[PDB]
Amino acid sequence: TYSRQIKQVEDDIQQLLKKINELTGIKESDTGLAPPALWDLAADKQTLQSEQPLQVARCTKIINADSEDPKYIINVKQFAKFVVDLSDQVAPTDIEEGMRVGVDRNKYQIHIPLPPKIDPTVTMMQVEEKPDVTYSDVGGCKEQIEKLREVVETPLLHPERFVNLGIEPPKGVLLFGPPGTGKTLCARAVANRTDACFIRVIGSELVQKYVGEGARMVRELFEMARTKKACLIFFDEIDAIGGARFDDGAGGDNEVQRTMLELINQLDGFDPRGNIKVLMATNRPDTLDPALMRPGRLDRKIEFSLPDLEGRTHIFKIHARSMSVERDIRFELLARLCPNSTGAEIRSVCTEAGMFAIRARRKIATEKDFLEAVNKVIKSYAKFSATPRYMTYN
Amino acid sequence: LLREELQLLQEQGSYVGEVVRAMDKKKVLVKVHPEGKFVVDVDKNIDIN
Amino acid sequence: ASKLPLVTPHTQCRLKLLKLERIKDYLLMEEEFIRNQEQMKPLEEKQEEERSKVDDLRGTPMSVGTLEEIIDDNHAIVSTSVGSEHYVSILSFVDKDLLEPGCSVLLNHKVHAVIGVLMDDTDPLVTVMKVEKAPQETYADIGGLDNQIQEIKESVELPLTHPEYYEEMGIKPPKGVILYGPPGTGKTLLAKAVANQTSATFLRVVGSELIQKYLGDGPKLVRELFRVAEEHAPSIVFIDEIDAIGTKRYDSNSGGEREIQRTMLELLNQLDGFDSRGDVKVIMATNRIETLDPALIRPGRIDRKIEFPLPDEKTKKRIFQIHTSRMTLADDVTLDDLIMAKDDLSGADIKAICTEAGLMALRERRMKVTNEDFKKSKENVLYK
Ligand SMILES: Nc1ncnc2c1ncn2[C@@H]1O[C@H](COP(=O)(O)OP(=O)(O)OP(=O)(O)O)[C@@H](O)[C@H]1O
Ligand SMILES: Nc1ncnc2c1ncn2[C@@H]1O[C@H](COP(=O)(O)OP(=O)(O)OP(=O)(O)O)[C@@H](O)[C@H]1O
Ligand SMILES: [Mg+2]
Ligand SMILES: [Mg+2]
Repeated sequence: TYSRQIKQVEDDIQQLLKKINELTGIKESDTGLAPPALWDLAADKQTLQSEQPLQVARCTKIINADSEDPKYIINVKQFAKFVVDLSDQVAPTDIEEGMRVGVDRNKYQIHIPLPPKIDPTVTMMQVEEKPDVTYSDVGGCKEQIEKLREVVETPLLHPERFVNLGIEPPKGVLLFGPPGTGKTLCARAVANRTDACFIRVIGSELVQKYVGEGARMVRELFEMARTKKACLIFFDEIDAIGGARFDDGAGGDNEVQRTMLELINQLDGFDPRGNIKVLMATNRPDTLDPALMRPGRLDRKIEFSLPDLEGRTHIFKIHARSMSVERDIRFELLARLCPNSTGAEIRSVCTEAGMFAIRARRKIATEKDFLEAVNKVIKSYAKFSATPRYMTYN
Repeated sequence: LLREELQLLQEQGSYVGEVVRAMDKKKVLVKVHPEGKFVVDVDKNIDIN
Repeated sequence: ASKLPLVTPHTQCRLKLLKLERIKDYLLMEEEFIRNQEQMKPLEEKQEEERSKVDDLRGTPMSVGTLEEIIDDNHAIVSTSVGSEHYVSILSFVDKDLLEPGCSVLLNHKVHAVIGVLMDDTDPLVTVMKVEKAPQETYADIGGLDNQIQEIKESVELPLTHPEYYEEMGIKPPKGVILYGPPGTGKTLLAKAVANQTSATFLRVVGSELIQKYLGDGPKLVRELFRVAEEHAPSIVFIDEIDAIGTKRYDSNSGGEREIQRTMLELLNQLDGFDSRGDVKVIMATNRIETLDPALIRPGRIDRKIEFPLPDEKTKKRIFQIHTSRMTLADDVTLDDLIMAKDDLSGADIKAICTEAGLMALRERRMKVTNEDFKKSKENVLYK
């Protein structure tokens, strides 16, 4: 009824928002700064207080000390090296050698110790964040879930049942099978359930251009790993990071093997990782090096194969629990139609079988819609199917 | 003019730079030959276009 | 700026009137609320007084820096352009949220303290691999296929335009789409009509140009590529001719196939990684479907497998009609003799014959295209 009367009384106050919010001050869209209404702590005091008494305190690196006296030996980025001193504010206790310290530009004396270098590409592969994958969602391989989970979390959640019994729990475990079987998807439930540092590693990210370059990245990874008390290190697709040593004639695949040898050394030998648990997963395990496959590094050895019948029916009940369907279908018929089949294929059949109901104008799929999925996904894509030379893992 | 050269030549040297591009509030981003980039100002006698 | 997200009556109602009237009174409250602050606290201008107080803090030689760590109590280690890094402190006008390792910041000339942060001048490659405009005409340009086009809209376009249908079904769209057949069968040509149709950020990459001469530069290029694809929007990543990573060996690659392998491994991660993927679609196309690794082709990585057959002859006449649509055809010709000339001609062949025939007319300055133009034209196009 009041067509313009709602529109302009709308519009003059939608504008009058901005017409006084410019008179507040949010404006002068910047080049990298902050809101003018926020910074006013450093306004009259820290502008000459966090600035004018404050130094630059250029950071350095300690070489070593000497006896009887401080007479410290400093080192900087490019320039020369000095004999330097502490400040009074610090003890000479935590002034150990090979340490970064904040140092004045004039007297060249030590102010505060610093943490060492972390190499932030290693920092990036800390995940910081958990996925949503439930152990309810990897149903069908519950014995593998149990046999893994009894290794992964049970000392971390209960470090007393192993101690008072008097056994040290294992540290290493690989997971392997054909692709799409639930290896990576299974790892996501661990990264879900967990709490500590979950540092993921994909081996092809270690492929470097320089020599020894990934090998130091390994070292740093174990440095910040040894900083944390308990830490879980994830290894995905480790066939890139190493099969074995086979060298003959011109040195082929030399560079990868040395990093693999560093990975051996960081795993076993001379006061090791302690409370750092590892977890590999491959596709084809047959390529892998035997000393890598030595226990003490890769103790638990979990297989992932296809489910028998009931795990498959359970996977039907996993992906199929949340879709509009005919009420009176049965899945055991479909599992009979899927002998050699992964749960990814089961999910793909679920998602295609919905699309059949999406084809004309149906809301819920039927049994024969599922049958329309079966021949296409199973039997029409049967030229590809990707599995059988991975069943033998070649 | 000629006596003035004894004085004005006491002025120090002038840097040479390289514009990447300008930003807001009469400022530009300029990098030296082998020396890092700077966000600096303009004088009044220089137009932004 | 994001003051009220509610529009739901969408009529002439006292609801939508009272909305604004309420927010009218609130915005007048903000106006005369701030109005008294300068009335009884002039004391400054506050529009440039505190602002040029900040600009009187920060010096004009603003050195450009780069982060490498963060200690929360407004000081950190920051790297110089020379490399000799410091341990300066950070200001209060730095709006401490846009601070990530490796970012460009603004430093003092004197104490090199963290003045401000710097917006990053994009990336040369993002624009290079980023497709700007729609290439060409719509799906009506193609003709003859009419089935898999429904497949492509099904997996791609309909998820975009109608996100109601998957939700009433209790389902998500299929992930990976692949295209394979004989060469010159319109494989790229369909993707052009997709790039016409979509509004999403579109990326296109040949499978040939993945390979490098540096070790790991391929997989690094992959990781930053999927970084670019994820960081933008509902994006469409297209790959053409992915077999070329397996077919041809080049001596620019220092590594052999056991670097190509690692490249395909990192890509193989980026299809089916444990990380939250987001809204990126993957369209692939080649002609040698039997050659590559089937591990990339597993469901979970690719859901839809789309073959392109050779054209049948009643579709051929349609393709002739398309490639002869706007041209001044002299009526000397019969297209049906042109259909059965080759039994297995492609859609590239028809357009090659048509365009080359136009070249033959432009040899003789003519405007219409006669029969012998086609007669010697197919001699040029086919037989050599
Ligand atoms: N037991 C299962 N239950 C439900 N879904 C499964 C199961 N196993 C696999 N899937 C499906 O397989 C897809 C891929 O899982 P995952 O990435 O773990 O495969 P994988 O075994 O790690 O092989 P690859 O390393 O090649 O990925 C997931 O999207 C998931 O839907
Ligand atoms: N069905 C068709 N209708 C109209 N034109 C076609 C058809 N098929 C092919 N063409 C013409 O052939 C040209 C080649 O198309 P396109 O490159 O997409 O085929 P392709 O199979 O991708 O080729 P390649 O195998 O070399 O990648 C297109 O520009 C198109 O005009
Ligand atoms: Mg996986
Ligand atoms: Mg093509």
